[PDB]
Amino acid sequence: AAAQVLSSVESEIGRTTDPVRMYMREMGTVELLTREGEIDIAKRIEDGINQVQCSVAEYPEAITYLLEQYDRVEAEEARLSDLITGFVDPNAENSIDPELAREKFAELRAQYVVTRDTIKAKGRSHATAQEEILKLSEVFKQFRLVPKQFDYLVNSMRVMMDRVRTQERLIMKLCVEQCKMPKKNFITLFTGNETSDTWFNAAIAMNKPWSEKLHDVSEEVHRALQKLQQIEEETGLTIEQVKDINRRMSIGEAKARRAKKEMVEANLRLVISIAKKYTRGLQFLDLIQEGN
Amino acid sequence: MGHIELASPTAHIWFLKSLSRIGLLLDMPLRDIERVLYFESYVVIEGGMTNLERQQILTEEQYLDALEEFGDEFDAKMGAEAIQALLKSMDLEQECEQL
Amino acid sequence: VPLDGGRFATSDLNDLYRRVINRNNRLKRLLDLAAPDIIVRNEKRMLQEA
Amino acid sequence: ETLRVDPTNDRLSALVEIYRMMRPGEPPTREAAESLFENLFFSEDRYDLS
Repeated sequence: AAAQVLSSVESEIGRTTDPVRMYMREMGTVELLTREGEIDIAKRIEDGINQVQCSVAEYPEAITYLLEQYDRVEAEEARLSDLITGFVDPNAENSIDPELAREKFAELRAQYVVTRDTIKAKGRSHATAQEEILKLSEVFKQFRLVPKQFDYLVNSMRVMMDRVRTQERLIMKLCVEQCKMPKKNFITLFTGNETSDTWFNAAIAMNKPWSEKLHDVSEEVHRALQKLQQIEEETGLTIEQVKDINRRMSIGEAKARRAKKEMVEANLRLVISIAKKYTRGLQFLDLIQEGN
Repeated sequence: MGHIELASPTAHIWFLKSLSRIGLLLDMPLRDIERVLYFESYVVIEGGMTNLERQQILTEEQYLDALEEFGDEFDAKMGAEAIQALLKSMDLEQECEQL
Repeated sequence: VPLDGGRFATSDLNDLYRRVINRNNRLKRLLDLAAPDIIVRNEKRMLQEA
Repeated sequence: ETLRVDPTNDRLSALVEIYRMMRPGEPPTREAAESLFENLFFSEDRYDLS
């Protein structure tokens, strides 16, 4: 409980105006980890990292976005651009060679072509279709890409999630807030069909005098529906799947941020110790920020 | 002439140390404002419940207590942003007719 | 302005403006770096001090 | 009367008050206070009367 004396010192400070001493007091609350904490934090970071890998693996177009760039640079008789470094580069537990890239892409094309028909069979929830999609995900997981392309890969997921969530919020922004749509039945009816106007006209079938005046807003409440359906068609993914992916990737990245935040301040003492030897060219406190 | 856009709002020094011109305007002690500017104590810009009140200084522990007790119902923060929000929330004519 | 002996001399206002702009762009980088809030508070404090 | 005004009751309290006087704001410890007190007037390098 090192924070209890914080109240007994701050309420009894001399109100020192020196930034350095108050900053080093602020960073003095935390302790130093050794021989168990650092490995724990590394594991807590890597589990989040592979959770993000799983989140981006379930995206059906992720494999296509990985493969189409290398396919484009294949017809160039070689891949001289830096994106060849951003190839699959499988993890093992050096320059990219054709005997590696093409060998890894053979099973990628195989899964790309064999995971299409199985989904159509016995619906999306087909057991063999789901296990084949998971097999494609696993064969995607055997890679190790570069952070550069991975950044835009996750940014595409972020922007598509933002677009779909804004479209979903627009339903409330247009009618629920104005016409007072009761969310108690709204949430139940929305998750039922989400593809047609079954619940939309089921609301009209009920008494619902507020909903009876929906024709004037039909061409502005159904455009959101059309946008949602178009997004689902171009993505090939249902609302529940993408929502689950976003929900788990958010907590994974939050855990990763928490772990790295827990780890950073455990070496602020190292930073300030190493900053002392470099002073007086610029300052003492700016060097602290650069070290951080 | 030229200008530099400051990422975070910052406080003018003449209207802070000269005796206060913002201490009277906010009717707050100078020490409390100095503590707020140094990122040491929270300030409640507005509180929905009657437990808290506007312009009440806050230490971190009871600030976390308020967070767990209320959360988004009350509004409190630090820095020169807090002072700027305080100046924003003030209505001059009501104080003019009241005092 | 240059001096006759090949040196230079300038007002300390230049030093103050350099310091403020340097830590201003440093805070600009730190804001989108999503660093822990302690370092952001420290950078804001030093921006105010500058 | 000086004893009457004195709030300290032992060496640790006196050293704590001395540390608070010399280095305001910085929390004192069990070892820093007497070290600073010794270096104030009892270290050859940091004090001299000739």
